[PDB]
Amino acid sequence: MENFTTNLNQLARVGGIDPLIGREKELERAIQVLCRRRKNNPLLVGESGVGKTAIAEGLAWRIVQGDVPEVMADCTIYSLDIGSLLAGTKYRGDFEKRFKALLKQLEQDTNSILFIDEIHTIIGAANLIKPLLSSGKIRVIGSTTYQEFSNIFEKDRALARRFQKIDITEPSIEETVQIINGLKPKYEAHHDVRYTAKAVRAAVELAVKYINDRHLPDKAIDVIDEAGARARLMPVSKRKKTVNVADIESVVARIARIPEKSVSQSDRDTLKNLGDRLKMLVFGQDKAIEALTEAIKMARAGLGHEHKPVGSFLFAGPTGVGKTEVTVQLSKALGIELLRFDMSEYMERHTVSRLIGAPPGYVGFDQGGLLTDAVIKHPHAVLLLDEIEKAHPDVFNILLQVMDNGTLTDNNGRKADFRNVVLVMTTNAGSTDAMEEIKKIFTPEFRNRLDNIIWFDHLSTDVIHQVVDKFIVELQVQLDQKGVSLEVSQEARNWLAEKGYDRAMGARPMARVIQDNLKKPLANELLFGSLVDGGQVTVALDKEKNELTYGF
Amino acid sequence: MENFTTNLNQLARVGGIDPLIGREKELERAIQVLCRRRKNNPLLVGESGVGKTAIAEGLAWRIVQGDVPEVMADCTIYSLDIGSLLAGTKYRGDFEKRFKALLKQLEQDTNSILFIDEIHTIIGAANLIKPLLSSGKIRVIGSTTYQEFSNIFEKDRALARRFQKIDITEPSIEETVQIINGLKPKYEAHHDVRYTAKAVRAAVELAVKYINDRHLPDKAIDVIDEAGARARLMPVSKRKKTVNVADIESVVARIARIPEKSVSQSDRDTLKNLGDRLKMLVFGQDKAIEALTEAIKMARAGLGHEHKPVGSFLFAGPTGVGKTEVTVQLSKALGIELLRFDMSEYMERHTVSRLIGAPPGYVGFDQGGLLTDAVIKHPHAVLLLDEIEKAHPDVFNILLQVMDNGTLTDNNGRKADFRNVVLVMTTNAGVRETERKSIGLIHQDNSTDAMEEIKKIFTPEFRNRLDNIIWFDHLSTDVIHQVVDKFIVELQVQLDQKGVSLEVSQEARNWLAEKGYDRAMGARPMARVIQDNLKKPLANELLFGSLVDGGQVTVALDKEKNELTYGF
Ligand SMILES: Nc1ncnc2c1ncn2[C@@H]1O[C@H](COP(=O)(O)OP(=O)(O)O)[C@@H](O)[C@H]1O
Ligand SMILES: Nc1ncnc2c1ncn2[C@@H]1O[C@H](COP(=O)(O)OP(=O)(O)O)[C@@H](O)[C@H]1O
Ligand SMILES: Nc1ncnc2c1ncn2[C@@H]1O[C@H](COP(=O)(O)OP(=O)(O)O)[C@@H](O)[C@H]1O
Repeated sequence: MENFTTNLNQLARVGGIDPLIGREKELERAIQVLCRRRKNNPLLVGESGVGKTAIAEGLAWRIVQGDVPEVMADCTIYSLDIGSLLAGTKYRGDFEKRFKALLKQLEQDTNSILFIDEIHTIIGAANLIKPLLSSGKIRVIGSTTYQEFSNIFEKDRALARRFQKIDITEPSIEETVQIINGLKPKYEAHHDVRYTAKAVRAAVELAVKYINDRHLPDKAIDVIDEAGARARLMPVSKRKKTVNVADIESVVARIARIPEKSVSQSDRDTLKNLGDRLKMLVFGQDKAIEALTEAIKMARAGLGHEHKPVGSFLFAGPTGVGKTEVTVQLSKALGIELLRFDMSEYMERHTVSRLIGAPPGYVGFDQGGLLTDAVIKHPHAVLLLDEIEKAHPDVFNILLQVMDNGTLTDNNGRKADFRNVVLVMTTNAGSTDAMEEIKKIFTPEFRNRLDNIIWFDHLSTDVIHQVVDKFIVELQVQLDQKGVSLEVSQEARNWLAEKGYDRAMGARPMARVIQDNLKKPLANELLFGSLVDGGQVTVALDKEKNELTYGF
Repeated sequence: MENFTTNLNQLARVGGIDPLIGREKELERAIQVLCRRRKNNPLLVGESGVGKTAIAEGLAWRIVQGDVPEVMADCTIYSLDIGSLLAGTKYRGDFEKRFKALLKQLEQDTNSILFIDEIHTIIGAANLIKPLLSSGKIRVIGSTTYQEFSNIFEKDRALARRFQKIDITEPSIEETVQIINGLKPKYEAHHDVRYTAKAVRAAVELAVKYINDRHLPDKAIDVIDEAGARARLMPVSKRKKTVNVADIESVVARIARIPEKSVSQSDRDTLKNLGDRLKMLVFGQDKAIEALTEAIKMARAGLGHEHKPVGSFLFAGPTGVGKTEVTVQLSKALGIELLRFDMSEYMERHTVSRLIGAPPGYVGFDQGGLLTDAVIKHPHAVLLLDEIEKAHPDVFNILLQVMDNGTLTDNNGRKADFRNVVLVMTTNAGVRETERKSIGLIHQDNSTDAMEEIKKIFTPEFRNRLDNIIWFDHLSTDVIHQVVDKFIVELQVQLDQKGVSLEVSQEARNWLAEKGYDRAMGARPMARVIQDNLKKPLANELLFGSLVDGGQVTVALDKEKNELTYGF
């Protein structure tokens, strides 16, 4: 095996192997398994990036250090390269020849162990070692995921009985702190930096909160190494080597595809003026913004509940008052995604399965869910549900279980975390009369689970003028990107506000009115070339025409 | 030896390497990745020829200029030229002994970084770089594309725990112009010609609508090279060093073989008169054509949302009135391709997955979905989705997502550009309700408005995003007469090619037109009725001795409303 495997004893004795911390229980289990006469083959069951490989390295380290029982001494752990072993054969006899050469070079040392990292690729071959590792001469250290184990193992019972499953789980928060503490000095030596304990704990907690593609002990080490690299690059500004919590938050936002610094302390600057910058983007219903921002700050302060969503908000009031506008601006401010669903399509009995997914064996199972799928895709978004009072009661039971426990289960068994989303529900139901109306239509078991009910009052005529001026200034800045100025007379604004607004529809027709009255005429003048770079658009209302006139 | 490992730092010092234009944040990412103690091997994923070698050359140059932290300020970089070590052996043992020799040589050359061009092809002598992975003390920068990345790296833990993908996107228009200007003086020296900044500007602005082979910073330079070569070679006695935008469009017409006058010399002229251009080829539906042209013009004006698609229109009304022909002539007028899909085949979600390119449902998910690859091939084309009311509601979800954001990502790390695509769907829903016979003694009882059935079929979430909803009316008697006359002249061409002349009375044309027109299918049964009423008796005569090689047949009607055949 001179060219097929790596002598891990020769490697832990020189360097590169890092000390394994907090795995005394699993190491003892692997040792106890290795002391058996027959079937002394440990199998490490875990997931990607949990430190399965670190177990074998720590075992080789304790071997070369002598921190093992004397029965376990003198053993040599070999890590084979499957690239050299399996690939490049291309014929019916070469792979078995390589395999038998490896087995013979293992036979000369009856106390040596072979460790095959990720042993699910060589198996599906496997019938060549089942009689060798059954009870005869060879002990093998296996490392697989739970999925690869439950898929390839447990089917070949002859191989399931020839291996000892060692349940490697991901370490807890404090164990991650201890592991990264033990691993700190090496990165400090490489990057010539220093990590504060506050930065360490913050990095672990932020990796848990935002980075959900890997598991704890590896993504945490990755974020510290990345912070160390960033602080080693910072001498382009000739800064100090200390790595604080700010660098950790920056690198976290860099990695989790999250807006920069939108995680811990710039959030203080945003929540300082959250209600204000909302009231500059939404007009009217300002007490609604006040209560909503109050609840948002209440949740962000760390005083909320972990087994409930960030907030369960009901937006009661007539349409066109900006509930969706409040929601989308809340999403844009906090740098979180937006999830939008309309319960108009889930009012039927059979439609409920579209959210979580059909049970196995039925149509649309491999489609998975839509709610749980989006939530797993974007765990920090704000959930928007239009017309909740239309949803079929099964959707209401789903939402009840969500608001009560803050987690959902995909039809593939995955866990959808809702503790980081803001559950926002809007209705077009709508004061005390609106409250009594809400008591009717909504079951008390649902209302009792709500965080806060937010009422949206009717839009006032000055507010309609303000929103039409908002449309006008948006069109103005859009034209300024083109380079054409625009004038709109006051009576034109009043006519647009009165014509595009309905008490029963709110400001919804305002987009259509703005478009068909302003963009069309101006688009003709601009594209056909009558109005060019340097013109100024005028808007005049004639009561004898009720139309808008213009010029160059 | 040095014939296998090339230090490009010397190339940067001797002026052989120019500084890189832009993409400095990719340099910073690569540097901080090379700074790591573990997983310190950068990987460049992206399109082929977008400046990955250029990124590495600019990074090595910056190290020469010392634009890096003090840890890698003195480090040297090496480029791997596999061909030199590979060729000249033709012996597996010699191949492997050369591999060992180069491994020992680079290990002696420690404290250096080796750049592997197209590492995806080196990994798949796969046992040549595995010594570098097992050693780990050597940093390596590679280059790969999304296809090869998804094929090799995402399934291998030994590679994932070493490499980090650097998503290199194609630069903006102005960044491409900056790169063109940076590479311009040496080519002006080589090609002995002079191009303006407006010349290369119109060059890239034309390439973006001619590019169907490779992205921006891999083709505009080739356009410039072709322009220089032609301007130096096209005239024998003249040497037109002045290379203007007319020269660029001449090269575009010379290479793409589309007439420069139809695409490059017409920027807005056909757009300003698009409506009459369509009305000239489609008989009738003038109101629908006018509405469509006004909508697409309002879109082209640019006073809207740049992310949204060019146009999203639902063509309602009975089929067989030319809505597909309207779309065909719209595609031909804009000079853009026609990407069409008959939504009758996507009534099942396991086919919607194939439409998008979801991993399950279809083999070959490395190539992505149909719609995404199609819009990638032509980011300027028109989209036709017939019978849109048949598609699965997930197609409606995707259409809502596109009409909301104007971009569709793929499960292979690619994006779809819709901001230059116009989407057109056709349906005939509700038109079946215009022929619903009432119960009363009169039972006309309606000129049905299919709008209610339309809003019933398409959820308000979807149709709320329509840029317009175009309604197509019934074809007029003159329109039906023109279309039956077109069928007639087609039959006449066929018969004269056979050698038989044909004549038809105008009354017979009116009869065929008024008989073959169905308010449910428009003029589609016209081909069939023309066939059954004309081609059958003429074929009977053509085979049974009345006419064999030549002859002439006239057509007329009786008082019984029957076709009358007149033989030789
Ligand atoms: N208890 C620990 N002590 C020291 N390092 C650890 C510990 N647990 C995990 N690590 C580190 O986290 C990383 C885990 O990588 P690894 O488990 O080998 O990947 P995979 O499980 O996918 O094969 C390693 O860098 C490892 O050193
Ligand atoms: N309070 C408001 N302030 C500013 N604009 C508003 C407001 N309410 C409605 N609008 C305008 O109406 C359009 C969207 O209305 P929407 O939020 O969908 O109504 P609703 O949430 O009640 O269904 C937008 O053009 C928005 O600008
Ligand atoms: N105004 C017209 N000008 C020319 N041909 C027409 C016209 N109206 C109908 N036709 C003929 O009837 C056909 C109707 O096609 P269409 O309604 O688009 O169905 P499809 O979905 O298969 O494209 C046209 O292809 C054309 O041959």
